[PDB]
Amino acid sequence: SSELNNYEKINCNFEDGFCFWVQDLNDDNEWERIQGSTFSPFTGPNFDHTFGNASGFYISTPTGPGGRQERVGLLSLPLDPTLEPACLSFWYHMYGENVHKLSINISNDQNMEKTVFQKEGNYGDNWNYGQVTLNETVKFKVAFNAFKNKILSDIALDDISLTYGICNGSLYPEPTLVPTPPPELPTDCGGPFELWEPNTTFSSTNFPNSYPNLAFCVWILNAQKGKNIQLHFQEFDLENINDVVEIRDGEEADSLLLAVYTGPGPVKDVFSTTNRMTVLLITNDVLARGGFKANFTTGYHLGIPEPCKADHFQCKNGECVPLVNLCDGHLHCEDGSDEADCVRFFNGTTNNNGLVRFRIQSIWHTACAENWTTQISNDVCQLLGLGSGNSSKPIFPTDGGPFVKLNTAPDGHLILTPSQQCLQDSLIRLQCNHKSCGKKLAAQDITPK
Amino acid sequence: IVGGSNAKEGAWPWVVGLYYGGRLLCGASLVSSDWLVSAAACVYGRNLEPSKWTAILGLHMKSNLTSPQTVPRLIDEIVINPHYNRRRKDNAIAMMHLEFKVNYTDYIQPICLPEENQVFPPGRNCSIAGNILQEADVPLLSNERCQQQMPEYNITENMICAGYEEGGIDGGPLMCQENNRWFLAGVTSFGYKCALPNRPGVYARVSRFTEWIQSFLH
Amino acid sequence: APFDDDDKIVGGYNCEENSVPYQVSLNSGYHFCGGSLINEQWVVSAGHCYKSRIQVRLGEHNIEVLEGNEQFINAAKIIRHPQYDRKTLNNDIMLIKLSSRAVINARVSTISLPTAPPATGTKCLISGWGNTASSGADYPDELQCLDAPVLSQAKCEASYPGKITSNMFCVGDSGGPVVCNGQLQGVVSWGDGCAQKNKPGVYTKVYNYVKWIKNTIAANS
Repeated sequence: SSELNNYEKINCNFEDGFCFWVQDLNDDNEWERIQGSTFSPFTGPNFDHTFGNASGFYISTPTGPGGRQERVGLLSLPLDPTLEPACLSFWYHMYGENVHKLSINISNDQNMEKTVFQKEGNYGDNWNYGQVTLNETVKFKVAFNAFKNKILSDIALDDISLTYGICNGSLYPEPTLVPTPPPELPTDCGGPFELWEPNTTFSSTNFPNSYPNLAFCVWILNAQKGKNIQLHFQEFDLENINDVVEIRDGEEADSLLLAVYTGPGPVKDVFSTTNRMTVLLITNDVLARGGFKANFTTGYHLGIPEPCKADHFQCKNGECVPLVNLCDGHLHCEDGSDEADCVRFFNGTTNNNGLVRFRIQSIWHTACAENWTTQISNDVCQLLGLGSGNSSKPIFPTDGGPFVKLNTAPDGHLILTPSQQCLQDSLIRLQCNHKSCGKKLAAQDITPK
Repeated sequence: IVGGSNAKEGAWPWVVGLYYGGRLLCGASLVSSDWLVSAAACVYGRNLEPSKWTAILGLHMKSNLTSPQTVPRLIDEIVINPHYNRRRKDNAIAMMHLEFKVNYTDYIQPICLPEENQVFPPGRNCSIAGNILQEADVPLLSNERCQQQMPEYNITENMICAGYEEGGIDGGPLMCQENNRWFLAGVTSFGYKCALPNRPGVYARVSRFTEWIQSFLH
Repeated sequence: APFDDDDKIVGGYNCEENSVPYQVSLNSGYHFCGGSLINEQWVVSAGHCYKSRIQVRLGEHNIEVLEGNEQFINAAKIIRHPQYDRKTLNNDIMLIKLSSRAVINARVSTISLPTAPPATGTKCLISGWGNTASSGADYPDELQCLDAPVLSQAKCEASYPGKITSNMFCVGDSGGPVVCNGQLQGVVSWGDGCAQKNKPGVYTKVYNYVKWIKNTIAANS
């Protein structure tokens, strides 16, 4: 105890093992020793200060990626009463992105602590020489506390050289500790803006390399009045839903959406309608991809095929059917626009009510009810998207339009003939109820509990 | 629902689940035999590959998928609302088309769309739905109190709120019975913090998009 | 305004992917790495995730909420790769033998071994409980999945000069399974930062270790 020297008690190389020390016995973390390198790479240095070649033993954080924080404190014990201060020579290896602070406190037998030393940040890549004196005379329960923070917070230390007296002039200070946790503070949120005359070739923000994350750019493709916008792509390689491109066609406060493409592979082109195509970039912070190109080419009616005039009905997909599929019972146009609903109501209070307004091919008109039965009643109910025929009765002939004679036949389709030969025509006031909506159809019981 | 009771098998035939690559991703309301209606905030960015999506119709229990009441269907077309936004988050609805037609069986029935000029008054108790499909009663609230409780975001008329004032029990449709018939008063869109007080929950008002939904049912 | 869509109901987990039967969570008091279930008695993981005691949690979806379909099987023996270069993280792949055979069901099954090397642009499924933010520490308790096409070898070597080996190729996340077209082609090994510029993820090719895995299983079954 008394005969044991204080230097050998404090100063320790811990090459083969720890010297006579008190490291951790009560806290929830225990320091570990790293032989040059270990698992979880980028753990400070790859060697110690003495050996320095792939085989040096140095103390560091107990583990690598920690789930939560752990308080690690190197304890000590009082020493003999020394008049002169105590020179403490050491070299730390503080480095990392989530590094925390470490303090050196002094305790006594009167429940009094002091905290004056504290450092945090990345101090170079090698061992940074440091020195600090001690103004403790007799009673001093000093300690070296730290914290096991999240990933990228490993701190190393080696070759404690606490001596007595005052050492020589310390001329090896820390050159510059750069704050890594705020590496660059990305808050640009800018770049290219609303474009102009066709300078089609342009980078998005950093196109000739993988793009960085957290970037929120915007490209408002505009043109002259009456000109649409085209968005042909020569190369498209993005990430999943986390990285999408919400192509907008607002032109005002009420923004509209046209298409949202993502992922790798050449996606289809976009054909806007107005003269302002707003292109916003939405990227996540995980696994940023390469990017894509965009060469807009303005014009007139791009994408949408030119409709054929001179009695050529153009269905919503671009196909032309002059008179072969003008609501006659065929499915030429695959979008269903050729066989669209050429029937509706008239003077109807609710949705499933009104007149018997019918269009044979071009002009809308009424009908007649001389041979009206329940069969054609439910037929026109189903054709109008309704349920079964609840009731039907005429009121009075309103107009003298080209009404059609409805007929029935076992072939399924109804026979129609727009003959204008009918006195006191009875206009059908169709009263059809709704179909099987969201009502309880199963055999449910009554268990109010 | 956390504070919800188990619903009877067959009481909600218009409640199905959407599977994205074999995984239940979002809810949908079966409107027609070939077109469904779901929220756009959950199916966004996935409309490029409709073949990966698949809808299990008549699904009540995930472990009881071997029952013949569950009719699988494949998606081939996804239509997102044009007025959808990710920053403003307005009009988050999207329809999905089915590959083949399905028959209205005992456990597969279409839902009713809210007709125009029909506003649901506040304070109307009606439960919702969407392993075990539980349900819980959810009353209707006003837009003024809903905006005053959450002043961080502007809730316009295009959406309607419905939920408990004190919280605790909060893609699913907002089914509210009207004249012995259930309607589609909204879809379960989002929630700031579940099981927290003063969290009614804003739902997309379907009554403002009746003509938009009916235009694709044919 | 659906700005935070997390008020879902029965089913529909809170913003996380599911239906990944080969995804297992290695637990030693806290989630640290993932795994890959290839059979009923072996789990594939990263070599740097080696620990003394690891509880292989099978069928885990929420690491903090018990759903009733989890399988907790302790690790019987862990055999790392003999040529595992700890300095360069080469051969970053190890095998974890389960103490008991897992119950194969609809939620826990096996993954097929790779029979062909992954070509450039092949779509792959990656799962894990890793960080979702490039800055800070935001590790939620939810399982997220991410798809990514396989990048070319030239760009992969250019992004990491002198760091990409023949067994590596670019495409909590440590040890995550990278299954491409129903075949486990890659294993998450390391990466410079969290989604840094021109820094894609580094993955170990299991196609070069198929024979080693087969020989290790046959000699330890």
